[PDB]
Amino acid sequence: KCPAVCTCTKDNALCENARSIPRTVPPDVISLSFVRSGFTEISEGSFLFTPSLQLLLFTSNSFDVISDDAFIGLPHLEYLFIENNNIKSISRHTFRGLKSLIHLSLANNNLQTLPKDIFKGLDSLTNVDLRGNSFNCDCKLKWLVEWLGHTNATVEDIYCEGPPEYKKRKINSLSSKDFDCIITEFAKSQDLPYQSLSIDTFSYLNDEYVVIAQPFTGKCIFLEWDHVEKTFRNYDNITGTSTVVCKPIVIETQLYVIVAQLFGGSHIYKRDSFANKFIKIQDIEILKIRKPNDIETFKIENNWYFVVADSSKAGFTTIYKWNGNGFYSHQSLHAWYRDTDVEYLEIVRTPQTLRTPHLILSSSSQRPVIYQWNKATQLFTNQTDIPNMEDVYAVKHFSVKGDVYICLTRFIGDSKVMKWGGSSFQDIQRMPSRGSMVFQPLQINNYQYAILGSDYSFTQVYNWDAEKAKFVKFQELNVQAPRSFTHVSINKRNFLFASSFKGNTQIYKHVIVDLSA
Amino acid sequence: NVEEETKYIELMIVNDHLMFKKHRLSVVHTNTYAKSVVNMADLIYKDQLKTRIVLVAMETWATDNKFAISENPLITLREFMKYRRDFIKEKSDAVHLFSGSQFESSRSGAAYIGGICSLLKGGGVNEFGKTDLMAVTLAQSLAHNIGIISDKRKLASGECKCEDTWSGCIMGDTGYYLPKKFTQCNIEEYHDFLNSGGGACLFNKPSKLLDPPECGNGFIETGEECDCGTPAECVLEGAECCKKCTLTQDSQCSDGLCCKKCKFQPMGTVCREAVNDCDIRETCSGNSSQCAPNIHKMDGYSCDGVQGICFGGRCKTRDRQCKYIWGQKVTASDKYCYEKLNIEGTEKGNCGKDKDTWIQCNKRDVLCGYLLCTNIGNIPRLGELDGEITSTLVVQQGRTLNCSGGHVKLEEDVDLGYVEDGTPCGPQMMCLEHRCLPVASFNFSTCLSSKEGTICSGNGVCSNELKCVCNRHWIGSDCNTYFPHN
Ligand SMILES: *[C@@H]1O[C@H](CO)[C@@H](O)[C@H](O)[C@H]1NC(C)=O
Ligand SMILES: *[C@@H]1O[C@H](CO)[C@@H](O)[C@H](O)[C@H]1NC(C)=O
Ligand SMILES: *[C@@H]1O[C@H](CO)[C@@H](O)[C@H](O)[C@H]1NC(C)=O
Ligand SMILES: *[C@@H]1O[C@H](CO)[C@@H](O)[C@H](O)[C@H]1NC(C)=O
Ligand SMILES: *[C@@H]1O[C@H](CO)[C@@H](O)[C@H](O)[C@H]1NC(C)=O
Ligand SMILES: *[C@@H]1O[C@H](CO)[C@@H](O)[C@H](O)[C@H]1NC(C)=O
Ligand SMILES: [Ca+2]
Ligand SMILES: [Ca+2]
Ligand SMILES: [Ca+2]
Ligand SMILES: [Ca+2]
Repeated sequence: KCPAVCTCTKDNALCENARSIPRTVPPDVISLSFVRSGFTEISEGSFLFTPSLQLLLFTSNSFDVISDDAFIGLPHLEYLFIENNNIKSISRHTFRGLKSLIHLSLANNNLQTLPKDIFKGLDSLTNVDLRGNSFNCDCKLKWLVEWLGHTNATVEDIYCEGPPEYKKRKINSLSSKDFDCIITEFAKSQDLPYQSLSIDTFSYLNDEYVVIAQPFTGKCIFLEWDHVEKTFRNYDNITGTSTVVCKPIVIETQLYVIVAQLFGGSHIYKRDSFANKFIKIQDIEILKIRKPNDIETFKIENNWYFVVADSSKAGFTTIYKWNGNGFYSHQSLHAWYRDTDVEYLEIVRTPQTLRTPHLILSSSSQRPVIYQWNKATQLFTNQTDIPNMEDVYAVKHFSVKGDVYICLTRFIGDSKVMKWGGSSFQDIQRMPSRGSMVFQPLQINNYQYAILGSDYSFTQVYNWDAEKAKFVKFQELNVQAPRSFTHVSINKRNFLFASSFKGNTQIYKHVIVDLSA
Repeated sequence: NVEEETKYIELMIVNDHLMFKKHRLSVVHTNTYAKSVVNMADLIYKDQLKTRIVLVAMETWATDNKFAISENPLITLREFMKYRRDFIKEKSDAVHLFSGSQFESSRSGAAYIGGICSLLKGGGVNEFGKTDLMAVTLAQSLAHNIGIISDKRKLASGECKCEDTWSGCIMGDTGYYLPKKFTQCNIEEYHDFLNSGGGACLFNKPSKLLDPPECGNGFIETGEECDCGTPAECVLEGAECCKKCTLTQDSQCSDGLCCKKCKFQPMGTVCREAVNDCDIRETCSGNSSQCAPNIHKMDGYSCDGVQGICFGGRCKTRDRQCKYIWGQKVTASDKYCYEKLNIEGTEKGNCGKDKDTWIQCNKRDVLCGYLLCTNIGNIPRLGELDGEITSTLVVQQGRTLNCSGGHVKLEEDVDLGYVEDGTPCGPQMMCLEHRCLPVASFNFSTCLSSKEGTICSGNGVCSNELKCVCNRHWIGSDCNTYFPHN
C-alpha cells in the first residue's frame, strides 16, 4: 500500500523524483521525505488524509511558492525540516494548522524574505534554524528581529547578507536604530481649473475654509471642505480686478477679509452673520498704498495689527492698528524703497528670555532689514540689515524646539537657512535654487519640511533631519509656476496647496506610510 | 508723413563711480549691463513708439565722482546737465546718467520735458535698479525728453486709460510687475510733440555702432554695404538689392525714403515736407537712401505770423501755451485782460514775485506777466495746481470777458502760468524773466550773408546749424551765386 515512486520501509517512506504528492500512505508510516522531486509548487491544502506523520523533510527541491494552509491535516506532525532548496517566497499562513510542531528548519534554502508573523500559531516550537540564508535586512527582518528577541525558542545566529551596507551582521544584534519604516509622501489629491497666487486658511464653527487669489481675472476664491463625497468645493467668490493677496482675519467670532489690488487695491470686507455674504467696509487711500506685493497678519499683546508690503517706491510700508470699528493707520516703514515681501516672527533677543515680536521685510535691490518691537512707544525702533546676502525676494520662518530659523528666498542664487542666535542670524545651510519665487517652511505633525519652487525645473521639497540638524532633499513636485505653498489641516486629514501662476494650481494629499506592515 | 518714419535716438550713457563699483569694479561688466538696459528699452520703443534707440557712446568714471550728487533727482539732473554742457564734447541726441546711488523720491528718475535735441535740456538721470527696472526708468525718462506725459485731463477724467489691469503702463507708477506697453494717449502725445516741430535731431540714422557689426540687425555697419530690418522683413524693402548684407552691381541703395527699386531718387525730390512755420522741408541728395538730416529755421524766425518765435523747430506763443497747459479747448485771452490785470498788482495778475511781494508790471511788460486764458478747467493737463484758480471779469463797452489763469508746478523753480522765455511781447521783442526785451539782447547767431542786413542774402533760410538753405535759383553758402536760367 505504498507508491511505486517511493522507497518505503515499515515506519518510513523516502520519495525521490516524485511529480505529485501522493495522498495515500500506509497507516504505520511516521516519517516522510521528498528529495529532488519534480514538484512545481506544494499542493494547496496538501498532506490531508495522512494525519499519522510525525516528521516531514524536503531537500534539494525547487519551489516557487508554498501556499497558505499547505500543512493542514497533520495534528501529529512534530519535526518539519525544509532545507537545501531554492525558494523565493512562502506564504505567511503556510505553517498555520500545526500546534504540535516542535523543531522547524528553514535553513540553507537561500530565502531572502519571510512574511510578517510566519511563526504565529505554533506555541510548541523549541528549536528553529534559519542558518545559511542570504537575508536582505529591512522592515520584514525588523519584525524578525522582534521575534528573535521575544521567542523563548533557541535559535542559532543568522546574519544580514544585504543591503551591502550591512553585511555579515547579526540579525540578533540589531536595534530600532538605522531603520526608518515610516515614510511620508505628497501625492496630488486634486487639480483645479484656475491659476493661483496666494493661499491662506481660517477656521469658523469647526469648518475649515481656504482663500485663493486668482490674479488675472481678479477672483478671490473661498472654498470649503464639502464633507459629502467631495475633496474640495468653492462656495463663494469675491470679485476685485488685479487682486494680489487675500488674507482673512477673524477677531472675536467675526470674519474680516483684506484684499489688495493694483488700482483701488486697498479694501477690507466683513461677512454678514446671515446669508453668508461678504460686505465691503473700508477703503484705504489709493495715494499712500500703491502696488502692494504682500500682506501678513499678526497680533501683538491683545491688539490685532495689519501690515502691507509696497513694491512701488512712492508708497511706504504701512502697519494698521485695529480699533473696534475698523483698521486705521498705525506706522509706516522703509520710505522710498521697493518692498517685495514682509514677514512677522517672534524671536528671543538676548539678554531677555521673553520672545520679542520682530518684522523682516525684503527689498528688490536691498538686503533684508529687521525691526525690533518697542512696547513703551508702541513702535519698532531697532533697524538692522542682515549682512552678506542680496537680492532676497522673500523671507519665511520656522521654529524647531527652542531655536528659531528663517528661510530666505533668492530667485537665482543660493537660498539659505539661518539660525537665530543671541544677536544676529548665523549661516546654517546654502541651498541653490533656479527661479524660486518662494521658500516655504511647513510643520506637519512634528515634521518640518521646506518647499523650494521653480518656474523652470522641478520644485525641490526638503525634509528636516533632527540628527543632522540640516534640511535634506526629500521629494520633487512639478508645478508650472509656484508662488506659494500652504498647509491645510482638516480633521485627521492633511493637505498642501500649491499655487501656479502660469498654470493650473495643485492640491497635494499628505500620506504617512509604514513599511513595517 | 512725420509719424510713419522710423526715427532714431542717438544716446550717450554716463555711468558714475557708484555704478562702476556696483559691477566688479569693471568696465566690461558696466558696459554690457548698460548695453542690456538700452537693449530692453529699445525693444519697448521699437514696437511701441516706432522709434529706435541707438547708443553711440559711453563714458564711465573710474577715477572719482566729478560733481556733487544729491538725493533729489532734479538737483542731480541740473548738475549732470551742467557737467555735459561744461565738459562733454560728444555729439549725441541725448545723454543720460546711470547712478548707483539711491535717490529718495517718489520718482525713480528725472528728465526735462520736451528737452530732446537741446544741449542744456537734452537728457536725464536714472537711479540704479535691476536690468528690466532700469530699462523702464530709462524708458520713462526718455519719454519725458520725447514729449510724453503721464497725467492729463483725459487720463484723470478716465478718457485716457492704460488697458493692462495686471501691470501698469510706463508713465505710471512702477511696482514689482513692470509695464511692457504705452497707453495709446502717450503715442498721440508723442505724435503731437512731433507735429509741433520738436525733435528734429531724431531723424538721423547712425551708421556706426560702438559694438561689433552684425548682419540683419537693421543697421549698416563696416563690412556690409547694405542692411535691412530682418531677413524676413527685408522682403518689403531691400530684398531686390541686399543679399547676405551685400548689394549686387545694379543696386545703388538698399532701402529708404530716397530709394525706389534699388535706385537713387533724383536730387531735389522732397522726402519730407515742413510740419510747421518753423520747419524747412528737405530734399533727397541723390547720395544716400535715407532722407537728409532734419533741419528747421534758426532761432529768432517768426512763426504763426508775428505771434511767435521759433525755438528748436517748435513755435512758442501764448495761445499755444494756454492750449498746452490747460488743454486744447482753451483759447488765449484778449490783450485787454493782460493790460488791465498787470496794473492792479493783485493775486489775479502780476509780473512775478521777489519775496512774498507783487512787482507792478511795466507798461510794455504786460504780455510777459501772469499768463491769462479764458475757459479753464479744474485740473491742469500736466503738473499740479499750486494755490487755486484765478478768474477776473473785465467789461469793456458791454462786453464781458473772463480772464483765468493758474500756477502749475513741474519743478520748484519752474512754474507754468508765467510767459515762457522767448515768447514775443511785440514786434522785434521777446519775453525774458517776465520782462520785454529787444531781440539784440539775446545775442543770436547768424548765417553767412553777402547783402548786409539780410539773412542768407534774403534768398534763403538760416538753419539751426547756421547753414543757408537757398530758395530756387540760388546756390552757394551765402546763396549769392545765381542759377544758369532765371
Ligand atoms: C515566551 O514567548 C512568548 C511568545 O508570545 C511570550 O509571550 C512569553 O512571555 C515568553 N516567556 C518568557 C520570555 O519567559
Ligand atoms: C468662482 O469663480 C470660478 C472661476 O470662474 C467659477 O468656476 C466658480 O463657479 C465661481 N463660483 C461661484 C460663481 O459661485
Ligand atoms: C538695536 O541693535 C542692538 C545691536 O547693535 C541691540 O543691542 C538692541 O537691542 C537693538 N534694539 C534697539 C537698539 O532698540
Ligand atoms: C554727394 O556725393 C557726390 C559724389 O558722389 C558729391 O559730389 C556731393 O558733394 C555729395 N553731397 C554732399 C557732400 O552733400
Ligand atoms: C468764466 O469761467 C467759466 C469757467 O467754467 C466759464 O464757464 C464762463 O463762461 C466764464 N465767463 C463768465 C462767467 O462770464
Ligand atoms: C553775447 O556773446 C557773449 C560772448 O560769449 C556772451 O557772453 C553773452 O552771453 C552773449 N549775449 C549777450 C551779451 O546778450
Ligand atoms: Ca509674506
Ligand atoms: Ca541726431
Ligand atoms: Ca548690419
Ligand atoms: Ca525739416
